[PDB]
Amino acid sequence: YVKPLPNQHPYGSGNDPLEIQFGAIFKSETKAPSARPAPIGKDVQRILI
Amino acid sequence: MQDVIGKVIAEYDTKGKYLDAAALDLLRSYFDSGDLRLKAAQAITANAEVIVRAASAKALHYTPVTKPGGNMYYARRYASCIRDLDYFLRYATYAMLADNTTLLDEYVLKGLTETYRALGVPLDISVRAINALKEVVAGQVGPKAGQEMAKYFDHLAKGLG
Amino acid sequence: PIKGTSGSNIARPRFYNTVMVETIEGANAEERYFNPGELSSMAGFFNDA
Amino acid sequence: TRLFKVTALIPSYKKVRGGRELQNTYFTKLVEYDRWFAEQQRIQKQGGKILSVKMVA
Amino acid sequence: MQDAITSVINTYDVQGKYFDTSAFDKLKAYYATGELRVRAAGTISANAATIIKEASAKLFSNQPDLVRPGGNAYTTRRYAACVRDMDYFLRYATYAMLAGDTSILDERVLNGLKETYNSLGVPISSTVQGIQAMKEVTGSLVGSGAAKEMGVYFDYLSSGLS
Amino acid sequence: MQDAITSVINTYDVQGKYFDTSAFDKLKAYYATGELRVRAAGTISANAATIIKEASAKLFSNQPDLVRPGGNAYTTRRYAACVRDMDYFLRYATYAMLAGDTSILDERVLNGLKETYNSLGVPISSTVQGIQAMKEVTGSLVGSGAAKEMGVYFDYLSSGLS
Amino acid sequence: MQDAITSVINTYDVQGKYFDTSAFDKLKAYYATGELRVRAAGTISANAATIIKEASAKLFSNQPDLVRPGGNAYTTRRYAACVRDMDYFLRYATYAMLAGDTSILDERVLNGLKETYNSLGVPISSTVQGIQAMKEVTGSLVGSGAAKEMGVYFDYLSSGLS
Amino acid sequence: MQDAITSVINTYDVQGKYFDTSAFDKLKAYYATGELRVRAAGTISANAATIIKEASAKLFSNQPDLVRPGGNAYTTRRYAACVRDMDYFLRYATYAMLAGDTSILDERVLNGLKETYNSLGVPISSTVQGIQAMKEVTGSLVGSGAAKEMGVYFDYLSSGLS
Amino acid sequence: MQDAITSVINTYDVQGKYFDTSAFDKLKAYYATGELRVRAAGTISANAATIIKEASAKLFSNQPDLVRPGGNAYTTRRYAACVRDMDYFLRYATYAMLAGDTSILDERVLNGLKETYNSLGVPISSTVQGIQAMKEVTGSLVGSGAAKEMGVYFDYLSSGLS
Amino acid sequence: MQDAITSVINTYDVQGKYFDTSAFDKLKAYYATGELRVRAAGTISANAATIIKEASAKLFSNQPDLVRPGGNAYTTRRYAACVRDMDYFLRYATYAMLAGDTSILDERVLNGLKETYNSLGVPISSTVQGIQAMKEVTGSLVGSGAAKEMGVYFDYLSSGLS
Amino acid sequence: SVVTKAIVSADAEARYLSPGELDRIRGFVSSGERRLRVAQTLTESRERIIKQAGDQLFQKRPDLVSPGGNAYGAERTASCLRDLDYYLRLVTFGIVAGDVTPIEEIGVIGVKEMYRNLEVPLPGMVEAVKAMKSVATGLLSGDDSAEVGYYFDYLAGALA
Amino acid sequence: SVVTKAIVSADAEARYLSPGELDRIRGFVSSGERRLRVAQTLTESRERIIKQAGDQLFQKRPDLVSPGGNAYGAERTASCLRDLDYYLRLVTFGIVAGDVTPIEEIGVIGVKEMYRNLEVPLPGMVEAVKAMKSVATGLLSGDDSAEVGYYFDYLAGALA
Ligand SMILES: CCC1=C(C)/C(=C/C2=NC(=C\c3[nH]c(/C=C4\NC(=O)[C@H](C)[C@H]4CC)c(C)c3CCC(=O)O)/C(CCC(=O)O)=C2C)NC1=O
Ligand SMILES: CCC1=C(C)/C(=C/C2=NC(=C\c3[nH]c(/C=C4\NC(=O)[C@H](C)[C@H]4CC)c(C)c3CCC(=O)O)/C(CCC(=O)O)=C2C)NC1=O
Ligand SMILES: CCC1=C(C)/C(=C/C2=NC(=C\c3[nH]c(/C=C4\NC(=O)[C@H](C)[C@H]4CC)c(C)c3CCC(=O)O)/C(CCC(=O)O)=C2C)NC1=O
Ligand SMILES: CCC1=C(C)/C(=C/C2=NC(=C\c3[nH]c(/C=C4\NC(=O)[C@H](C)[C@H]4CC)c(C)c3CCC(=O)O)/C(CCC(=O)O)=C2C)NC1=O
Ligand SMILES: CCC1=C(C)/C(=C/C2=NC(=C\c3[nH]c(/C=C4\NC(=O)[C@H](C)[C@H]4CC)c(C)c3CCC(=O)O)/C(CCC(=O)O)=C2C)NC1=O
Ligand SMILES: CCC1=C(C)/C(=C/C2=NC(=C\c3[nH]c(/C=C4\NC(=O)[C@H](C)[C@H]4CC)c(C)c3CCC(=O)O)/C(CCC(=O)O)=C2C)NC1=O
Ligand SMILES: CCC1=C(C)/C(=C/C2=NC(=C\c3[nH]c(/C=C4\NC(=O)[C@H](C)[C@H]4CC)c(C)c3CCC(=O)O)/C(CCC(=O)O)=C2C)NC1=O
Ligand SMILES: CCC1=C(C)/C(=C/C2=NC(=C\c3[nH]c(/C=C4\NC(=O)[C@H](C)[C@H]4CC)c(C)c3CCC(=O)O)/C(CCC(=O)O)=C2C)NC1=O
Ligand SMILES: CCC1=C(C)/C(=C/C2=NC(=C\c3[nH]c(/C=C4\NC(=O)[C@H](C)[C@H]4CC)c(C)c3CCC(=O)O)/C(CCC(=O)O)=C2C)NC1=O
Ligand SMILES: CCC1=C(C)/C(=C/C2=NC(=C\c3[nH]c(/C=C4\NC(=O)[C@H](C)[C@H]4CC)c(C)c3CCC(=O)O)/C(CCC(=O)O)=C2C)NC1=O
Repeated sequence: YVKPLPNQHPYGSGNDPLEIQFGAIFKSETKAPSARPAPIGKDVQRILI
Repeated sequence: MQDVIGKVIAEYDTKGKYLDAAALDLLRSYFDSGDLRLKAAQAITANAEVIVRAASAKALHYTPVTKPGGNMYYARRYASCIRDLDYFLRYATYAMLADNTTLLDEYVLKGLTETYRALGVPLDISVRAINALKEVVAGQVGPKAGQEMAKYFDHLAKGLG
Repeated sequence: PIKGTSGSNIARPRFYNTVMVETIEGANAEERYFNPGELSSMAGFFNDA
Repeated sequence: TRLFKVTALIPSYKKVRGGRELQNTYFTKLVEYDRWFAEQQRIQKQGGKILSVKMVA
Repeated sequence: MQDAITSVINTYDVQGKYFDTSAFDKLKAYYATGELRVRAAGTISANAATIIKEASAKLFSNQPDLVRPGGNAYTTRRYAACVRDMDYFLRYATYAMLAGDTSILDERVLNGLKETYNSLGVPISSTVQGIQAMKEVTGSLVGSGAAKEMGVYFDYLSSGLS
Repeated sequence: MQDAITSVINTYDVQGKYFDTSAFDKLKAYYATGELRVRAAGTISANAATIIKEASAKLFSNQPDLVRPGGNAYTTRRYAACVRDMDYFLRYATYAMLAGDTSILDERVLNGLKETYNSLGVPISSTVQGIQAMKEVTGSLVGSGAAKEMGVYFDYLSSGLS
Repeated sequence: MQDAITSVINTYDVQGKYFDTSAFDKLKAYYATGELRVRAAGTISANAATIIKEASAKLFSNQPDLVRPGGNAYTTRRYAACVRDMDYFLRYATYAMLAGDTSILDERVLNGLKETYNSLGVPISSTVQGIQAMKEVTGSLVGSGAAKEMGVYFDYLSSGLS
Repeated sequence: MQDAITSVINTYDVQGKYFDTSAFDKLKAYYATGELRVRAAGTISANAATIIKEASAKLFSNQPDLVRPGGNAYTTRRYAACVRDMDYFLRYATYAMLAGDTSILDERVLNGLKETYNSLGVPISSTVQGIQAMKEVTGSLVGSGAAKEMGVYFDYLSSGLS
Repeated sequence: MQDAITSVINTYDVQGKYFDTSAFDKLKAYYATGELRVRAAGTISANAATIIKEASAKLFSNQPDLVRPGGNAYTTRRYAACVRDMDYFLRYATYAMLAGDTSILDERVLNGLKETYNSLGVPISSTVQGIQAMKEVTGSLVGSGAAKEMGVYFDYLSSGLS
Repeated sequence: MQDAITSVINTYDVQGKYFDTSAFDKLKAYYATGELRVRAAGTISANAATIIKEASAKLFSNQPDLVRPGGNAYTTRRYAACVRDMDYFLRYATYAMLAGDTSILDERVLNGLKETYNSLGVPISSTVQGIQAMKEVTGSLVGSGAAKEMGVYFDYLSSGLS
Repeated sequence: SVVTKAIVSADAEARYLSPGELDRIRGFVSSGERRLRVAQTLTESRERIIKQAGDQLFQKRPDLVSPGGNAYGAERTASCLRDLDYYLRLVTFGIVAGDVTPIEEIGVIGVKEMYRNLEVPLPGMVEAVKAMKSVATGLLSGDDSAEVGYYFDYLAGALA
Repeated sequence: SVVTKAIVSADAEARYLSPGELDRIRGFVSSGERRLRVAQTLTESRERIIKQAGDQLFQKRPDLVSPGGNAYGAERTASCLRDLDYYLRLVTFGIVAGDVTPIEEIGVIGVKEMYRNLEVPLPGMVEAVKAMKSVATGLLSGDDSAEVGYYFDYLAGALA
């Protein structure tokens, strides 16, 4: 509530895959909720390295 | 807490035999009187505020207890007295439906006298208020149910007194 | 703007009480089944309905 | 120094309560020694009166 | 929660108009099965442990892997939890039958059920099979007419799981 | 994804077991329901635009705040997004109904939808209301027998969102 | 929450600096307006129930569907809840005006409010209209400068809900 | 728990009468002593640690058996309990000083302390001696005027525990 | 990204109301300050490289360990990345000042910046110090009023990082 | 939670003296008896349920009036309390035997027990008879060497009750 | 009884008895004559019900009468008849009370430990009370049997 | 009062009074003489305030003295005037104490329950208190009138 938006996919942290060589591993809402929604707007530009 | 049914079951359990004819007669005397008890309970439920208001008025309003120096003199203290009268009415209705005074003795009179002594509540004025509530309830519910409810109000009065 | 969001559920406000809802929730609050009194009351309710 | 048997009456000054709260006002509990200082302080801050305390064990 | 009565009352309150023919038909249908549903509820409330016994026996006979080592029901604790969940399902199905509405199921079973079973590793298909076995046992116990009324909510739970 | 046939096959493959009488019973059940499923799928494909039409109109009539200024569906962009989401819901419910399994719904729709909607600010109660709108709109078009089948998948979507 | 003094203190503490000329100028500016803020707060506490009455009347006149069947204010329960929400908004806007900062608003009102109403079904736009109505009602009672200052915080509330 | 002002308010309220001129004179007395009371309170707040230092030192000097084995102060826990008691006595004495009334002492110090010490076996005489030790040194720091005025509260504590 | 004009447009579109006198007043105020904003932006653009040079010189003089071995700006690569980040901050502060709204900072600069720097290892406090040095350098070039204007955006960035 | 080892430390600490040869000898005595204390405790815990069986059977055979209606033990609840009391007596006797001190009995069983039993109508002499029946079976099982040690605790409880 | 449960529920919420609880009590008192008549109907045939229940119990579980069983021996039969008598009495008390509570306190709270001490298997209890259920439901009318069966198989379920 | 609240706040977290609490106590005692002067003026002319407020209230709300109203009758009107006298005395008490704690503790906590028991219309309270406030602020100077009217304002809000 008191900090800027996180470095996150605009549709939630579960939409970000692990940056591994292969596999497409995502967090699941159901196996362990661990879900953080962020009010990321349409003009938010992510900071990439 | 127990009702007449629980009381007779407890007695015949301690004595260890089945329910005989006399137990049946007491149970029927409770059951056939049930409709009157529910009529009285519904009448009190609908008009509880009016009963407590009339009783508090006639018993307390222009007596010295409301004036400064009395136990009832505050908005909080007056509201607390009306709240206690609500307690008495509701629990007398509960006891009347249960047809037993052990509920009145336990839920209401357990440590109440010590609390009233420590707080400074006058017991005699409480007895007067409970009595006035008794006649108000009798007037609203009719003589038949009023006689039954008078037993529980008198139990409350002797508990405080 | 809001920096963060907690999420939105679907609230169930209680508008009023029904006899059937009252009996069922009385059973459920104690995490139990229906006693003969509740069964008789529900039967009488369906009779007077 | 094991236990205290405490009887106290905490009245209500902030509002009027519709529920019973009779046993909440006038009560006797057994309080552990390590907890009696904090419990006595709480009763005192609440405005209640500690009627008497005895030593149990 | 809601029942059939609350649903109709709200449906006609949001419109702001009295009960029409369809409303009275819904209420008459709900009231007609009321005594049958209350009889079935009394039977289930009286004989819940029995129904759990045959339901669990059928489930663990059809799928013995559950109670053998390496199965999700292999321990005393996990077996007790399994039969406890089955009791939950039976009781809430009884609640839904008496209410006539599946709102209580959505509110107090399905809300968080999938998260729980996917976190704990509980096999959802086997739970559906156990619910079906419970349906069969309770239908055999309470009669076909009440069996259908039990089965509609048992199917609601099964479809919620799978 | 997974359908009823593949579900039975995978269960017996993980057990290393052979198709027994129960497996063939389940396969017979699916083959029996197949023609109804195919007819319903074709009907829903024919009327998909109509179903979205009516469900959107009814949802925005029951809750007109969405389309008035300040609503989540108030703009051409956000209204078109609502219609696009409803078209997904219809198409994927049809897929699940034709398959006889809700695994496709889970993996393609429900895995990540709550967090997407919570991050977007999308109301989830209203989305469930829109799903129920599609449910009882398509129930009339497919018929009672096919409605009873598609309803479980619509309720699965609703329970996944709720 | 934080006020103007605390805001300046935080800004200078995160930089590890003492108060410069600009800091003392800003603090003096806040101190100069303190008596006006106290008088405005007393005036609002004088007529809070009044302001709620006119604001609700204006809102329900311009939004009559709110109190008709299907509207979210159509109940005495829902009417009381709406006017209590209006009480919340007025009280916290007065707190913000007295503090001189919009932090208390964001912390205790705006955070989580849109999702709360989305769960409850409350129309955000109608609430914004009610807040604006409260703004015109309060401005006349408080006078010109107090109205500018007090409407800054009403605009903050409306924008946060918007 | 009441100061001088609330005490006179109570004694005039119970009679049901308005304030008389004698009440106003009593009030002027406390208002005229207020600045001295606040100055003494600030001094005591600054020097509380030192007062505890020297008070414990003098108490354990005059009575050596208390710190030695077999004494009612011989333990690290019991030593800490004694110093905590003295600190609380000092703080509440300063509280009664600021309030101008001993009601706070009855309501927050002597409330249950007498019988607590009686059950525990704490010697009354040693406690009174410790109160005297704190008072006669605190009066030196606070000044003679504030010394005489803490005298009433300290010997009130002594007489109450006596 | 939204400027003052866009903010007014959105706060009136959410209400659904047309423009009235207050909106025209806010727009007029923005056009009143527009000339100052354009002159400040042109001056900053004309001297961006100079501003970065004194700001980085001041930061590395105040914290020499940054550019020495073992500091996060010890490499031609990391030094270049550092002055690149400083150019980011100056350019986006100029954007925000020219728009009159801090939205672009939250929208394109401060989002995920803390996580990015913490993953890189960049000292947050030293970046804030660089921003403050850049503020001091920019103020002298832009003059008193334009410095007061740019200061709110520089302080916004510093508070967002810290 | 008093022990002989704890008791000697408490005594030397209250009288403020170091270890003596008497404490040396008694600590050797406790340590040497410790192994037989261990075996006695293990044997009793082995047969605690059987001991309670035999004691209850003997008590109910001697005086059946308790189990028959009108007796203090005529209820499944009251029978539960009956056997629970014997189990507690056995367990705390074993605790005292392991401790080597009877203070644990005084602290957790005997104090207030007579008054509680009189208030609840529990017969004291019947409980003493039960304790005697318990001690005879315990002494038979453990053997004379441990029987002598267990005898003193059972006698102490019997004397305290009487 | 039903009245006590309703009063406790009302006191929990600090409110008067609801009309649902009120007409629960109304149905309870209106059904009093039938319940008392049922309680008597159980009473005359006490010896018949108990002996037939014991016979069916031996038939269903020979293990109790088999060698090595807890009920093996002639002396155990005197206690068996008397205990079945207690449980029938508790069933009648519950019938007149209108709920399962008197049965609960008198014979259910602590029955598990009571038969753990006496090494009595719970299945023996459930089969015996099922036998009493069958005998009584055979004796009573269908409408009365429906009401009494609840108490009987509640005792069965509580025993296990 | 002010010092009472400061002491309660300090004792809540078990510390000596904060410097800010000491400053607020100094501000309270420094203005004590002006508070006592306000007490002079309000106490001396109590009859003017009470009677003028009663007249203004009755004119504003004629239904109160009309038959069927709560204030109808000589005794009920006397009780009205006595209630106004009580609230004036409490307002003076709060003026002296520097906080509204006397008003609240004496006649605000539970005021709604009591006036529900008396059927007293709370808008009657509000209008009577507003009339009292008007008279009191008129008889005082502006600097005193604002501070005094704050207490009447709090009382009216509590009743409303
Ligand atoms: C280069 C770094 C890297 C690694 C190592 C890696 C592991 C990896 N192993 C996978 C599958 C797998 N990996 C294994 C191997 C394990 N299971 C068996 O039991 C063995 C005990 C054990 C190997 C000794 C198996 C059986 C699967 C199939 C699981 C599945 O597809 O669901 C997958 C899923 C994607 C795919 O199969 O295409 C990944 C991502 N990913 C990476 O980016
Ligand atoms: C349900 C059973 C029950 C009872 C009976 C009961 C009595 C009761 N009355 C109380 C206060 C009070 N009770 C009264 C009423 C008294 N003064 C009047 O003059 C009368 C003579 C008399 C009543 C007829 C008053 C004035 C107080 C406030 C006393 C004080 O706080 O100083 C309190 C202290 C808690 C509180 O103030 O809320 C209790 C516990 N509480 C219960 O839970
Ligand atoms: C009414 C609302 C409700 C539901 C639905 C519910 C389900 C539920 N079941 C649980 C445990 C469990 N549930 C099961 C289910 C069984 N596993 C077998 O394989 C079967 C397939 C299946 C039943 C037929 C198992 C094995 C556990 C224990 C898992 C573990 O703890 O490791 C738990 C974890 C908490 C606990 O252990 O007490 C929950 C929350 N709880 C609720 O309050
Ligand atoms: C601010 C951006 C925006 C716009 C523009 C917008 C348009 C819009 N037009 C609608 C219906 C409509 N729109 C029209 C207008 C058409 N009729 C004729 O064919 C003409 C060619 C044409 C007008 C010139 C009509 C007749 C309807 C009613 C259709 C229906 O009720 O089914 C609706 C549905 C109203 C509801 O569900 O309550 C919306 C939201 N919505 C927005 O958020
Ligand atoms: C059954 C449940 C229920 C009822 C009846 C109800 C009545 C109700 N009528 C209202 C409006 C109104 N109602 C009335 C008067 C009417 N009111 C009636 O009691 C009289 C027969 C009649 C005049 C003689 C008026 C004049 C208004 C306009 C708003 C106002 O009074 O200021 C309002 C305020 C909301 C609005 O502005 O529309 C309510 C809550 N609320 C409920 O939840
Ligand atoms: C705020 C009012 C207040 C106070 C001060 C208070 C003190 C207090 N002192 C206690 C024990 C004690 N009190 C003391 C202090 C006394 N013994 C000697 O040293 C001195 C003569 C004398 C100090 C002047 C000691 C040493 C103990 C521990 C002795 C023991 O373990 O029995 C206890 C028992 C609970 C515990 O210590 O955890 C309390 C509650 N309680 C209150 O409600
Ligand atoms: C390991 C990679 C690396 C390099 C190469 C590096 C160079 C470097 N040289 C610097 C200063 C400097 N460097 C020079 C060197 C120039 N003077 C003449 O013109 C020559 C053409 C030329 C040298 C042959 C001078 C004069 C300064 C002082 C600049 C000033 O303080 O104004 C600085 C500024 C910070 C400091 O003074 O410590 C850096 C970062 N830093 C690094 O981390
Ligand atoms: C810390 C160790 C401990 C002790 C010593 C203890 C004694 C004890 N016995 C109790 C009741 C009881 N105790 C007994 C057992 C006695 N009556 C029978 O006739 C026998 C002769 C005899 C057993 C040898 C019975 C029958 C009751 C039930 C009385 C009642 O229902 O009120 C109770 C009250 C619990 C209740 O009534 O539910 C206590 C506290 N409890 C403890 O936790
Ligand atoms: C109303 C509450 C209540 C109950 C229920 C009760 C039962 C009870 N049955 C007992 C004996 C017994 N009762 C039985 C009978 C049963 N055990 C066997 O496992 C069979 C499964 C079954 C007979 C077929 C037996 C075998 C005994 C042990 C010796 C004997 O026969 O007396 C005893 C021990 C002393 C005595 O004979 O009175 C009790 C307390 N007592 C009560 O106060
Ligand atoms: C200091 C704290 C305190 C207050 C405030 C208080 C108010 C109070 N006013 C009362 C009567 C009354 N009070 C009023 C006045 C109201 N009715 C009219 O409608 C007007 C709108 C309004 C006056 C402005 C009236 C008319 C009565 C007579 C009601 C009756 O006796 O039945 C009573 C009933 C007992 C008695 O009169 O002796 C109380 C307790 N009591 C307290 O201890």
